[PDB]
Amino acid sequence: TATFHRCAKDPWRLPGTYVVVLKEETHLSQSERTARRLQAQAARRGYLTKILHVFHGLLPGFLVKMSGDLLELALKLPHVDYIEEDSSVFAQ
Amino acid sequence: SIPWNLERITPPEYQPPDGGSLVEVYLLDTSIQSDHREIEGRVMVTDFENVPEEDGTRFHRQASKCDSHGTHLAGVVSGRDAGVAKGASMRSLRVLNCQGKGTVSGTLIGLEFIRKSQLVQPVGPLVVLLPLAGGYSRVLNAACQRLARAGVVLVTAAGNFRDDACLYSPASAPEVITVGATNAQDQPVTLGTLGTNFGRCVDLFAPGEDIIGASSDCSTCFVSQSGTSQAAAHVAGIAAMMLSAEPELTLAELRQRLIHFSAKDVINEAWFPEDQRVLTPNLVAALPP
Repeated sequence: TATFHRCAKDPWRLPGTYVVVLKEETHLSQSERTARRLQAQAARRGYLTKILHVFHGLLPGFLVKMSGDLLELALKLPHVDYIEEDSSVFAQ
Repeated sequence: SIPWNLERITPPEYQPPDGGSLVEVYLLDTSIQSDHREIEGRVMVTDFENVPEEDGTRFHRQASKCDSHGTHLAGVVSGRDAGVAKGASMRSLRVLNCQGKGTVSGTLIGLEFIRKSQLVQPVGPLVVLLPLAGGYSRVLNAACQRLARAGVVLVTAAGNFRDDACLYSPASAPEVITVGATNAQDQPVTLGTLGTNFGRCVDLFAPGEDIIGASSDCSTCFVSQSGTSQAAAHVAGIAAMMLSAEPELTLAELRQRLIHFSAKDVINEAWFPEDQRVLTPNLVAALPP
């Protein structure tokens, strides 16, 4: 049931960077291992990935710079709740 | 004798001299001119910065321009002369670049930094001001909902798109206090061809047109600004004052106090689209007596 989401305002999308959100009680050690498993699976398919940040405290997960071609693979990772493409915010 | 907005939030000169002193207000915004006389010593600049690169290869990063938005908002909250809660301490995080643009990921990392900071060195009640908006974001809404559930009060701008606030984030997060903007005639603010957002995701309105506040052009300069960011900053200041007077308030109780003390039925609902009139709260924020 892991799903993908991207901004409905197409000019505000920031393709190429994704927030992988894990299930509520996922521990930091499990988030780090899931990020490393994504990098390894992506490399077996010939893709580079960069883990920009690993989240813990409010939402477990990580921020990854990678091709969106890897999204079907990433949604099958352990603990994944959903994946969102990064997008812009503006001063009001 | 007094800025219109400070008179408007006073129940019928600006009196409270050290309001909101038990509360810490976190500001996720542009860089700030921390030595401006209006906010010097009141705002502590954290080491946090997560911003996208400016658009245009020949951008000039002038400090007066880069710091404009954040400096004015810090002044509205706690400014020496023109602030709402003159005793509230502020902590600033930089998530908007010189053009006022940020990312949902940078905002998420910033919200995490606030929670980590609190766990390491707890102080009194916290109020987080998010004077920013993007499209509806499941992840940004979830992060705000989790920080609110952890006991932190979040206040955000409704957005300046003359549209339903439910289509934007963090405006659409129900656990966040979402603030629209009204003017000196208590009417919704027009901003060019757009203006304040409205609808069921807005909790209340607050002064947001021609708001005097600190200008980053010089250390003693003041300038008027308009927008839902300024309206949200008024509610962050009012919340800091209510929480400092009654520190045991839960988020639900605080929301009830904001509604109870607001001026009611002063907005002409004809400005909003027909179907949004019954869904938009006709409330303009005010301090308790």
